Amino acid sequence: KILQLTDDSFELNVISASGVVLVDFWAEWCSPCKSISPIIDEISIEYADKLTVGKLNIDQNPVVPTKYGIRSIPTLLLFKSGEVIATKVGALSKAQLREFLDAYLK
Repeated sequence: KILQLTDDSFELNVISASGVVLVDFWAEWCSPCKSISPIIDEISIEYADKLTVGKLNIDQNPVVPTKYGIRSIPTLLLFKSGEVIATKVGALSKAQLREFLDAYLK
């Protein structure tokens, strides 16, 4: 239930979207990125009715990370409509991700 984003598809699927979208900026060489990957998937199924989860590999797609000034990974950007409403940099537990989303959805 995860949306694999690219530089070419990002504006179509995140900016132009009216709903809420969680974007996970990640890379294979980043071990914290891999550590939260099963958590992101669980959240995608868990919060499926509430938002859309998407991942963007910054090695393959550097332009969107550059445009938003992403310094480290993993960085989680919470979009509502086309704008960013909240940010979380660094690895996090499932409990912390739950609390983060609930704060802006529930």
